Amino acid sequence: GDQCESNPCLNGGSCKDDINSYECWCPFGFEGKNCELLE
Amino acid sequence: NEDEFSFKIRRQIEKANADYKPCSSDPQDSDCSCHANVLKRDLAPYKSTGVTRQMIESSARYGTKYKIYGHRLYRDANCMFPARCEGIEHFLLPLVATLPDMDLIINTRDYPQLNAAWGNAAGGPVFSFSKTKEYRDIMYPAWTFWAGGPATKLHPRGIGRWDQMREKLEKRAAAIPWSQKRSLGFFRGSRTSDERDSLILLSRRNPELVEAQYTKNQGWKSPKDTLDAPAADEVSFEDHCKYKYLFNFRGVAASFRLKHLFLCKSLVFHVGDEWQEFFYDQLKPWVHYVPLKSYPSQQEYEHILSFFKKNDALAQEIAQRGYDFIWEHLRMKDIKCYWRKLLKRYVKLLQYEVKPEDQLIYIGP
Ligand SMILES: O=c1ccn([C@@H]2O[C@H](COP(=O)(O)OP(=O)(O)O)[C@@H](O)[C@H]2O)c(=O)[nH]1
Ligand SMILES: *[C@@H]1O[C@H](CO)[C@@H](O)[C@H](O)[C@H]1O
Repeated sequence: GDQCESNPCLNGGSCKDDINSYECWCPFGFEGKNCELLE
Repeated sequence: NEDEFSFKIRRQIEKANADYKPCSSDPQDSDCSCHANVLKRDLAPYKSTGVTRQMIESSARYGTKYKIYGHRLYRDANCMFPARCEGIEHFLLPLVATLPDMDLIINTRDYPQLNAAWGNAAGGPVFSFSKTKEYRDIMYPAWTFWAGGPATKLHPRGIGRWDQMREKLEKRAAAIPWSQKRSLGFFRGSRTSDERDSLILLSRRNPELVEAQYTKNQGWKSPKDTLDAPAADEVSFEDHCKYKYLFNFRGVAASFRLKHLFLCKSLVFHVGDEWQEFFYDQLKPWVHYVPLKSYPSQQEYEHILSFFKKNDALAQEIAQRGYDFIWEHLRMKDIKCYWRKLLKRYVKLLQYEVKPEDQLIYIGP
């Protein structure tokens, strides 16, 4: 997978590519699939 | 050598500019016809047969299901990219009050989904932001015009708010007129396509001609992803405007970089003619920008930059037309009215009755 290339994780999050989809790791203070929500 | 190159380029400019016709008879474009050709071509393959319930159910797997039913917006619960759904919803929500029922499979992934070399029950319809002639996807203005573009240090919430970006870059383009801009090729970006490599390598070999460096993106796997150089800092959109010659490249699909370059009043060198957004069709090579074929060579770069450095008035005229086109024909109003015109024409293709689906969630308004 190459979806992380386009920087889908907001607010300082880091990204890992699966084969199907991507997943964000969100810093403390943020949540959601893209770290778009305040914690 | 230099003379044959010059003749070839000037010949192309004269021909492109003699053959050019505005995208609308009146510059204010009240009937939203500027980008109308693209929406007609995208929808054309469905004109005779139309769109059946089955086609939609079959296409559902390729994107997020949106449904307008009774002037209310519904959607699959799971959006793959929530920030991109929010950006799309910014434009749909105000149109829903005055729109007939319809089902929309909106792909929020970078890459399109309906390969026409497969076809295949890759018949669609599916909406995607970017495509080439290889794909049946219908283009729509990208989420990033409001929200959910790529996230960077300078734009941690995602590149968005095109309305604010337009004012920012207008002011900055006025602050740095042509004569004050540095006479260098500029690019700052990540290695989302290897078509970008030759310009970076040329910059390492000749930094007085080209200032091009690779940043690190969220998919970074190894130092090969910056061609073994330390990652460079991000440079703001506003600071692009201190350079005369701004390069744009495809990434995974089209890049949201491009539109920003024009508003610097800098000469935009657009590499490749395959990957599209909905407005690319009316950007005409040699009128609004300098086209380069894919996988440009270092020598091509050297020749083309040398030519324009020695034909500065010409450079500025194209730059000014580029700027004018985006200022006047990629307004927010153009984004909004394209969406509206697209959905109004699409709905006429439907050959079935839209029914509620209770698993969907209510979005608004
Ligand atoms: O220093 C930079 C690097 C990137 N970008 C923008 O950030 C987005 C992501 O750029 P990148 O080159 O990483 O990916 P692309 O979308 O071009 O494939 C684009 O809109 C760029 O214009 C920017 O403004 N400054
Ligand atoms: C990263 O994603 C954005 C759109 O998702 C696009 O501009 C690029 O093509 C891709 O690299």
